Amino acid sequence: MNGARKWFFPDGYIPNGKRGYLVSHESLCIMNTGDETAKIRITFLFEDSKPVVHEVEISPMKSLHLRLDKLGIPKCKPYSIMAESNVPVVMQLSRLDVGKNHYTLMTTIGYWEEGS
Amino acid sequence: HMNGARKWFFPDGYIPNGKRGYLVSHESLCIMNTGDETAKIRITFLFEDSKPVVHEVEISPMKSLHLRLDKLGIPKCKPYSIMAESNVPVVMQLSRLDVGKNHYTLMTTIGYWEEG
Amino acid sequence: HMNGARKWFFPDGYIPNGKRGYLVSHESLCIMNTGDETAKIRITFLFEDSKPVVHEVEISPMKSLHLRLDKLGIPKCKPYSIMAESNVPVVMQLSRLDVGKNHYTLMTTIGYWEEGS
Amino acid sequence: MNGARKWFFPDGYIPNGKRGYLVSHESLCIMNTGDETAKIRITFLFEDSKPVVHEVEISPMKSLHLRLDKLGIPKCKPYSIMAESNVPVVMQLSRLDVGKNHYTLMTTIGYWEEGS
Ligand SMILES: [Cl-]
Ligand SMILES: [Cl-]
Ligand SMILES: [Mg+2]
Ligand SMILES: [Mg+2]
Ligand SMILES: [Mg+2]
Ligand SMILES: [Mg+2]
Repeated sequence: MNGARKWFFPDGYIPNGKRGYLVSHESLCIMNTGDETAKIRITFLFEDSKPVVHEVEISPMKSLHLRLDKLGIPKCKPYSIMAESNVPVVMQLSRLDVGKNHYTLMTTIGYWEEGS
Repeated sequence: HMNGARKWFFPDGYIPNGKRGYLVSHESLCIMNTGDETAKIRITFLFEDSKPVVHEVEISPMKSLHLRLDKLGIPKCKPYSIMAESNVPVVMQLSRLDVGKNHYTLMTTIGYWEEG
Repeated sequence: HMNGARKWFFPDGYIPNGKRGYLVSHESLCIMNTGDETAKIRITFLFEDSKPVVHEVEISPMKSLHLRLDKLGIPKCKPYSIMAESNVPVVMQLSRLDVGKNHYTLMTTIGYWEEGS
Repeated sequence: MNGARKWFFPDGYIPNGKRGYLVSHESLCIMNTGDETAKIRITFLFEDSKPVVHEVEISPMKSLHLRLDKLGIPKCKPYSIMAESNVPVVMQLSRLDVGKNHYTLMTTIGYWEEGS
């Protein structure tokens, strides 16, 4: 099976703090253990705005740590993620919240469905 | 057709009382609804030696909702657990921000799900 | 229809030894019972080079229980894993607070479940 | 049998910071509640490099907190993990990111498949 075709992450938020050259961010980590390249449609849902959809690809037997703070998503704006792939993959979302006086990480494997 | 589950569970609930400037410790129950109908969600809070308390919230179609649990009248520094039941499938994640004059940390997890 | 699963697993267990003020480093095995019957839970601790240690707890209907694992006689700073078995479906989450004079951090995860997906 | 034969962790990364005896690392925690020793093949996937595979064993009714920073994996290089066992097991991945001025933990149970 090598994963699932749909992944969901309800708690999305790009903090705006930084420390030196290290900036707060979220990384949507995706892995493809299959033999086919994965085309993934990433839908971002907001609290009072319409959805925004991005697209990425990940080659066979490769990892991809996608920096969500580089997609034009407004910083400090709550959102949720729905990712749909044409082939099974596995995803995990991690957040780094840093500032002059703080530095913390949090992570979770996502909720999955479709060819689990 | 639809994505998610109707029931979500989060055993580790706790609202810290620490404050850091204008920032206050809290927990955010993040919910996403990828469906076409508004989700009506009943959130039940279970305690260790007190009876349950139930709240209600709604999330519009294709929207995200980061619910601040520290704004519901739940006693601070009181362990609890959460059972959330929706009329339509949704996805949930619970995150906690514990902050104080000398600390700042985050933790999160996708919840356990049922019926979806 | 009951909610939860009868078996829960948490591979990363560890009780840190630091403290700060009123707080001490610890792990909290949080369990919830949304059913109509009391849950009798057998908690097994597995170690890397030692034999298992088993504890027992009970949780009444529609109640929460945040079990402090640092108060069970488990050696501090000794890696372990947890297998929990309940007579009725429940839901569990494990969280760790690692604190000291110069650090304070939390981590958590819903556990892996079996028999009641 | 308790557990699953395949486990996946998309967000792998070994930080390079240290603080005294403390060294940043990731611990792949595995538990075997079965009666037979588990032979586990751990595959590491990278963003622009080929996979690297390691092997470990875990005795019956034992825990194993595997230090991933002791396997020759380049530090500060994103990767993902796929672990395959001949018998059912359960896995969790935790990261300690520590330095002169920070100390933080994050963790998640992994995505699983081929499990009872
Ligand atoms: Cl975490
Ligand atoms: Cl998690
Ligand atoms: Mg922290
Ligand atoms: Mg954390
Ligand atoms: Mg910290
Ligand atoms: Mg987590």
